[PDB]
Amino acid sequence: MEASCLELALEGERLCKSGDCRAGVSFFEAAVQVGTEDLKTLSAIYSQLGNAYFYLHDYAKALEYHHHDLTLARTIGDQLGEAKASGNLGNTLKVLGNFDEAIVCCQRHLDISRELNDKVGEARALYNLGNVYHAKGKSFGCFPEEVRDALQAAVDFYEENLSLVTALGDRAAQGRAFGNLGNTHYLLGNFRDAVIAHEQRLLIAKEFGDKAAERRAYSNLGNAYIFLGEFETASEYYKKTLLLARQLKDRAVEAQSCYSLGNTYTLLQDYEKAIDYHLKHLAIAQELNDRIGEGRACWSLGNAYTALGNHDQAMHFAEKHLEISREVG
Amino acid sequence: QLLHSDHMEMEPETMETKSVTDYFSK
Repeated sequence: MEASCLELALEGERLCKSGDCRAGVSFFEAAVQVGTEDLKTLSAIYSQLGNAYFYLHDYAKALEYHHHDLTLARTIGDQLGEAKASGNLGNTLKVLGNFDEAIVCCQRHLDISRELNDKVGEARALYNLGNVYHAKGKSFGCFPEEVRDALQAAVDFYEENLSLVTALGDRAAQGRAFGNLGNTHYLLGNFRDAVIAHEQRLLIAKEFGDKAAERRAYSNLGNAYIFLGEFETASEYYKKTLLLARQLKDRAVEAQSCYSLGNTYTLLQDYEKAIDYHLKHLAIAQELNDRIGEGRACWSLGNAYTALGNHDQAMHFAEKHLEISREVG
Repeated sequence: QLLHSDHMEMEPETMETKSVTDYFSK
């Protein structure tokens, strides 16, 4: 062996931290191959490999490695390690759609954190439980009681998280709680409360110079103001989102903000502006081969052109809408 | 008249992390 288990694992850690989980996995898998009798080290390798696979969207392997970690953490009596493995299992189960199992795992992380008087772990588990319940609520077709109950549970967990990270003075974590809390209120139809939460999210984003969080807050504020009937205000927030979005490598962000602006201007009965924004979304949806998006663009454009009496363009987009609609039949 | 999109911007998610650099922990 030219490198030891520990040496290989350390390189994997660094590669993953650097954003190259693919390369990191190779080093962790090399480390597991070499092996070690140090069970704490082995559990750390499994945990890191589980997270790397999670980030590479191999959720089955993520689950396998987080389970291997859980097994070892229990056998050596590493309570913190068991809590972490359980939280990781929960978050993996969440993405797989196994929400009720995710709840148990994430609650286990919470329970052990409390047993250990680990408030940082406790807070993180509360955030995770809010996230599981939020996604659970959406899985039931977001007004059905199963949706309302899960989303309300999400509010409760996010509020408990926010209290604890306020006690811990973790301002960036407060910002994250506010964002997810706001979007949960939004789904529940509590639009004023969504505005209150996203306003805090935005203030916190600005305190940190966090341009991504700022952009998210603008987008979510726009969304909430649409449902409050405040279309002009929504347009102002969506324009602020778009100013940032148009600079991003991920073109979907600009596309969505343009679609939203298109709809806002339709609601304001400014059909010329609506068309401008909808044409931008159409171009990007085509670039990204998003046929559902392209179809929705053609519908929105046809509606707007019709309102202006531009039947030549409206009918161009009717044809394309019909074509795409059959394709996505 | 309108087809509203289902997009909203959720916050970053976490995982719990371990490191072999915790070798000397009790």
